[PDB]
Amino acid sequence: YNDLRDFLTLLEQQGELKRITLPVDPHLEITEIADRTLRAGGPALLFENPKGYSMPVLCNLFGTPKRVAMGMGQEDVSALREVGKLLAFLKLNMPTKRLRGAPCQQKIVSGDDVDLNRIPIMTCWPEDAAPLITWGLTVTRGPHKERQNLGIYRQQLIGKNKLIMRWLSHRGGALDYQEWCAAHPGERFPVSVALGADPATILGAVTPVPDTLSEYAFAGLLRGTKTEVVKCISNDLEVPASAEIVLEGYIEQGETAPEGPYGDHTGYYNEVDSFPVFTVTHITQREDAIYHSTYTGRPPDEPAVLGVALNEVFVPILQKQFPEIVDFYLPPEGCSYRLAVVTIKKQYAGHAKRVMMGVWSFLRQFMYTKFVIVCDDDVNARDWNDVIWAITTRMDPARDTVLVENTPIDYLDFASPVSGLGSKMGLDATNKWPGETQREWGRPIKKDPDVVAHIDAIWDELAIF
Amino acid sequence: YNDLRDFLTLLEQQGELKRITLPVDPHLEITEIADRTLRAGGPALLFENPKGYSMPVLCNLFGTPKRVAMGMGQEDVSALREVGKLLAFLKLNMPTKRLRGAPCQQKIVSGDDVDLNRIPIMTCWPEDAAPLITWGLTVTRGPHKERQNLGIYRQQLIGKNKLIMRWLSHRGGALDYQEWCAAHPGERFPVSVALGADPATILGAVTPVPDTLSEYAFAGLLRGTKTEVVKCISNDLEVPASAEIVLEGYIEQGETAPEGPYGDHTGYYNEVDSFPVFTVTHITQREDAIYHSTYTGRPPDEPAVLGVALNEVFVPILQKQFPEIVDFYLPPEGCSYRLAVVTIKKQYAGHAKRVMMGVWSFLRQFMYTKFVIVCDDDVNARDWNDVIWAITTRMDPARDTVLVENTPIDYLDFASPVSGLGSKMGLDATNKWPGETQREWGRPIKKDPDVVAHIDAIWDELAIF
Ligand SMILES: Cc1cc2c3c(c1C)C(C)(C)C[C@@H](S(=O)(=O)O)N3c1c([nH]c(=O)[nH]c1=O)N2C[C@H](O)[C@H](O)[C@H](O)COP(=O)(O)O
Ligand SMILES: Cc1cc2c3c(c1C)C(C)(C)C[C@@H](S(=O)(=O)O)N3c1c([nH]c(=O)[nH]c1=O)N2C[C@H](O)[C@H](O)[C@H](O)COP(=O)(O)O
Ligand SMILES: [Mn+2]
Ligand SMILES: [Mn+2]
Ligand code: NA
Ligand code: NA
Repeated sequence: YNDLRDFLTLLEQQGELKRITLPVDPHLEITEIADRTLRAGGPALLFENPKGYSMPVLCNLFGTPKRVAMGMGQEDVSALREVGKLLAFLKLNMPTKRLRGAPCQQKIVSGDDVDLNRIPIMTCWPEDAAPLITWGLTVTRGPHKERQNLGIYRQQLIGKNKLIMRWLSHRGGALDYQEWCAAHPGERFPVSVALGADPATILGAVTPVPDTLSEYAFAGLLRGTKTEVVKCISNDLEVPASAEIVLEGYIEQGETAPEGPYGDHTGYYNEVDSFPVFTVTHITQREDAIYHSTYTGRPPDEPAVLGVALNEVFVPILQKQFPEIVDFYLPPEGCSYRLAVVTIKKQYAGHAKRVMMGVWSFLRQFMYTKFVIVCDDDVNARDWNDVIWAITTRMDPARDTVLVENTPIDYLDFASPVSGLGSKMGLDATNKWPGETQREWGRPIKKDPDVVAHIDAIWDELAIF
Repeated sequence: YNDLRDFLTLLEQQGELKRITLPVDPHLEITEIADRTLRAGGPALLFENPKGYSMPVLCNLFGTPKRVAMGMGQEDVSALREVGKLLAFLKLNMPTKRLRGAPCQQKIVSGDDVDLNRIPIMTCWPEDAAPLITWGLTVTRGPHKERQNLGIYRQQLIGKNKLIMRWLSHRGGALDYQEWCAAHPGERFPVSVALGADPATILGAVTPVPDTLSEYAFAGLLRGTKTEVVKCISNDLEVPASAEIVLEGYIEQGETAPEGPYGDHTGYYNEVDSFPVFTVTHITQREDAIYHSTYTGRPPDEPAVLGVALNEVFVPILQKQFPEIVDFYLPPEGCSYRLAVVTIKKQYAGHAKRVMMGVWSFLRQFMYTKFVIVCDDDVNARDWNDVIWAITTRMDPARDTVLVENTPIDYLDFASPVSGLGSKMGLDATNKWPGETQREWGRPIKKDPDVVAHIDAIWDELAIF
């Protein structure tokens, strides 16, 4: 049973983890280093000497697709499709295995001794409001079901023992709190946050499994074995046994604070807004604890790399429903969800429009996708050279562009004319069939597969690079 | 194990079947009688004295929703939802049970003795080209899988032993033939047609189960027990053992004939077009055989009543995917598939547009739906009084109407500007939320549920009708 430390050791053995011994400030400096590293496809980073703290800081953990795959016990990135086929069936789901004691409760501090300032929480960007916890697995139960939800919600530092809990309103945690409030007026909402759990639990948390299902159960499937957990000290929630740090506490009903501004995955600052305050009553950690952090900003960043790997998970679920779809890609440059390229084997006139509507309606994660480009299967959706080629040789813009007004949009997307409402554009860049055009359509250049394969065979020997 | 005769007996016991002893021509007259009957919600009809023939003619079998439900061993129409929940799982599927001999092979004629003119095939409308077989279960195998498909394809009489097989190109039968042609050039394609099988097999044939699955397997689930079949005399296809008449034969490759014109379910004549010729080498029947027929025309007709009952089957499959959908209805007046009314519990601004796109993309049977009206849950989708009310009080036409051009359309729909391509219109007739309007939206009149229930209780006693 591999905890996070075992994963770091595996990475180090493979030249995928660098230990930095120079002094580096968690205030801005770590982010700059991680950003350059991620942008060059470099390793994960363990800062052994954060200025002013004793606890090392781990970041860029999932900065490459490879390391995301490795984190689910797979060799490489195309095994994620198989995990998609699995995620299909969940639309006896294995419980947690509760241990009696756990490394994450080796050192405990509570009440007045709680001081989040001892932790090397990072400040990512110059106009961010305060240090920000970015890799916390927040654990919650609602009043109506037993399911334990895990989500990653950014958490601003506002005191020795107070964090702001920034869950957006459709999240498991947020819905649990909302229901708790209705069902138990004025009663404190217990919550716990785990930092540095095992990679399967972390990845399970971020995968959009249905609200009905504990993210712990999914992590179990990725791992091959039940998720090892421990009961929290001050509530009935369970956290991963191997976690490096655990924060336990509650939300006082009605207590809120102005959150931000903070730089986002879109590359802009979010403006101030109100979210609940999480009061921390306990902090439990391992001996020699490691603090796991990250940053979001202009893409690409670690979340976006995560999000490309998790798109591979969705391809099979889309293909079950639309078997005409050969590939489906959300470029990290499009802020991970705002633009999709879809390639199909077109079977009839107007086919592309059915596929656009399918992307905009079938799965909720794509409901806010503003641009959808549809192409034939002779295009590689992951290469702008092919996609722009297809756009500029197979479209008449007015004929082949679909615009739909007054559709749901992310309320933080400031480019829509009104908060929560905007338009969508689909580009039909498929070959046009009789009926769709009265011209003689061009015959595209296809490569000889025998020549392709032969050159694959001698590629390394040719040694051009 | 209930064959068709057992079903007719059940209907007769319940005042749901009328035997007509007067002489009635299968040329036009039966259709006129059945049409008036169906339009008044009357019984199924057994014409014991068809002018010029000895074999009784059964029609309007499924002319009411009740009789469709009865035909699946259920009390009434809301049990069809449960069959939808079942049809979901199919996206060990029980085989057929093959008997050694069967009532449908009591009387056999083959080769030169085959004479389809002895059968009281109906001519439905005055400008129809020739008598037309309308309730044949066509049975086919393809070369690549073992699955036996069942479909209802209209069949024009063109000789003592020749019928035209009018399968449209996306049908199981048509795809099987097409593949047979590629895989075995010039070899005859064996085919068999069963008339008057048991209701579960008939309904199973018409239900859109995936191409991968034999319609026999589905009939088995509806029935509770494996479908009883018999091997055909001149091929390896199996037909239902209780069938009244079976036609066996083949399609000669390249043999085609001009089909039609024939009146359609749209209320217009289809123009002439070419389809394959089915050469009949055998006709097998029961002693005292009954000929099962129907007609299509301006709706409503029997197919359309079938199609409303089978929509109840889809509601659950839509609700699995879009749990916001409260009801989903395709009016028979809209030619059964061209217009949908959908009611939702709206949860955010722009929600209606996601639902429209879902109807146009999720299931293939709704891919050609040209109009989609979306409303809130205080509307009964089945009552034009509520739907028009919603349209005229909750829409600004230019703001709330979505038009999409160049989408797939039925090639027989002559109203689209080009064959196979046309536009779609969605009407967002939901209550508009802040963001979608800056006005003060009206507060609708809701009834008191206690008053409703009280009046339900005394309704019969009040005796107004
Ligand atoms: C991996 C990750 C994810 C997330 C986030 C972050 C990371 C690293 C951080 C904290 C760095 C950045 C923000 S941000 O991308 O919104 O700017 N963050 C985040 C947020 N979801 C959310 O509601 N608030 C958040 O604050 N998301 C997404 C969220 O955690 C994810 O959608 C979960 O699957 C939601 O789980 P459920 O609530 O559906 O169970
Ligand atoms: C119940 C019924 C159905 C059908 C039909 C008829 C009836 C009575 C008749 C013969 C009266 C009328 C025509 S019509 O509605 O197209 O005008 N008919 C029919 C036709 N499907 C088809 O390809 N050709 C047809 O000729 N359909 C629909 C088809 O049989 C149905 O879609 C099956 O589910 C197709 O099965 P698969 O090929 O998908 O396995
Ligand atoms: Mn969840
Ligand atoms: Mn079929
Ligand atoms: Na989650
Ligand atoms: Na069928």
